[PDB]
Amino acid sequence: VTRIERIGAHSHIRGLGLDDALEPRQASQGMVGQLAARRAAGVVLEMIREGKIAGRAVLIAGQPGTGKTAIAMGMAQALGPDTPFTAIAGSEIFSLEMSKTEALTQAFRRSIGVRIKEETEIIEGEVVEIQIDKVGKLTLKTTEMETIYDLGTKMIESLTKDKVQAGDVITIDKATGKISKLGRSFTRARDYDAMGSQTKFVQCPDGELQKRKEVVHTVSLHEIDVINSRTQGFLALFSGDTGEIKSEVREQINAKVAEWREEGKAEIIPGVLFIDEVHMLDIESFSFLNRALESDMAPVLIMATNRGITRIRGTSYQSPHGIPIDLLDRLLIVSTTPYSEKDTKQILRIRCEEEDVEMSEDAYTVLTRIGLETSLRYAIQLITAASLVCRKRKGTEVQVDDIKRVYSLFLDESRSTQYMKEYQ
Amino acid sequence: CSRTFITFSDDATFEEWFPQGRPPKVPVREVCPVTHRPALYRDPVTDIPYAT
Ligand SMILES: Nc1ncnc2c1ncn2[C@@H]1O[C@H](COP(=O)(O)OP(=O)(O)O)[C@@H](O)[C@H]1O
Repeated sequence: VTRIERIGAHSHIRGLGLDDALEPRQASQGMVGQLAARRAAGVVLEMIREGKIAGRAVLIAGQPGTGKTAIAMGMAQALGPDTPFTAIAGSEIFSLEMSKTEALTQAFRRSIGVRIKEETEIIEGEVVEIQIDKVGKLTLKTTEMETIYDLGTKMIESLTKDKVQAGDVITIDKATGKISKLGRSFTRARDYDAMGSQTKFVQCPDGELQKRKEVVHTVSLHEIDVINSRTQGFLALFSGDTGEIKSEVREQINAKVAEWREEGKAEIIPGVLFIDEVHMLDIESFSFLNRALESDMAPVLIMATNRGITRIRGTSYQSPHGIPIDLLDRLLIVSTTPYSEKDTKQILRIRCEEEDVEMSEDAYTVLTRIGLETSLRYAIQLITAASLVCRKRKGTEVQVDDIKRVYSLFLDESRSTQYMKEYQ
Repeated sequence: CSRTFITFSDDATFEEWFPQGRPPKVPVREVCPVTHRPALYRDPVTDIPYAT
């Protein structure tokens, strides 16, 4: 059975392949090579997991095909879902409902987690009878025991306007927010022909009628948008409200989160913001990142770029990696070297393992020699293409003559550009 | 000075609405007849208060 997530480009990278001493292995859990780069990535991963210091920023630089994105996925799989890992491309901040700066702020805050723990007294049971005269009584049941409660006017008004009825499995808290839980299985056969879309029939509780709810849940600090409007959780399902006021973001939510942390009702777990293709940012966004990194509770930035000395967007100026010098001063730069005849063959072997393709050692030799001439990223695509061309030939293993069947159908950037002698 | 009066020049009953009485809520913590804990519930079928 095929599921939502299937074999993508970085699917084989199940982690960052490092020893307990952070020493990288020759070939380990998905990743191959890049010893220097993977050791550096492991170190910044460790400072992510410690969490003590704020606004650290790392730039993964190097040529196309070294493993910058691969290393980022290694870091992201090595890190558990507990710590928020936010991945965007630099192109995603170029919004219409927001400015560059506000979108970048929202990403920063999406990279900070807050583990709520909430602890509430609850009354739960099947309603046996309701009476109303205004005042009345309510008979609640759990499979263990039954009780009466006397109702005041607010409780009565939230029985009637809720249209609670005999048989409803009801649930009530201190400072009541009464929610209907289920429908009794005795007042049944209602679906002899129909049920309401919200109605359920699962059975009444057991044990004591009064219990305690523990609820634990990681929101991101971007839960600021949960208080930017009248009804506001909606905007977490449609991106909605755009520039929510800084006067509520930076003091009210941070202050109340600190109060929760001190009482013990919450804890910030700072995570990662990975901006891929970061060269796409404008000097406005870069100069914003300048101050954003200095802030008290920024995540760690990871950036990836493949640019040389190039023009900074929004300027006529040229700089390393296409990002300003005043921001490179704020980064630690991890360089990535290309692969040789030894590591190209091995990552092709890994990709065959992931895509479940079997190749002749001749075919591996040919595919490596082809990848070392045109592009690494192309030899990975020929794997699947040859698997398919060999599947129709009534074969079971990709063969040297099949790599050539693919090699002439799907032509590289090199040969593709070389055949533009026609100039239509 | 500028002092204020309200006179119920009508039937004194309209003042009698307000004074006298002022009782407490007489009941106090009831003890269950089995474990002798202070009660949390009252059984609809007996009206006996109980805890466990
Ligand atoms: N260290 C590695 N281990 C395993 N596979 C790799 C490694 N580096 C690159 N690859 C493969 O080669 C492809 C190119 O690397 P990628 O990181 O996407 O390029 P870039 O460095 O430009 O981001 C990846 O999509 C992945 O399939």
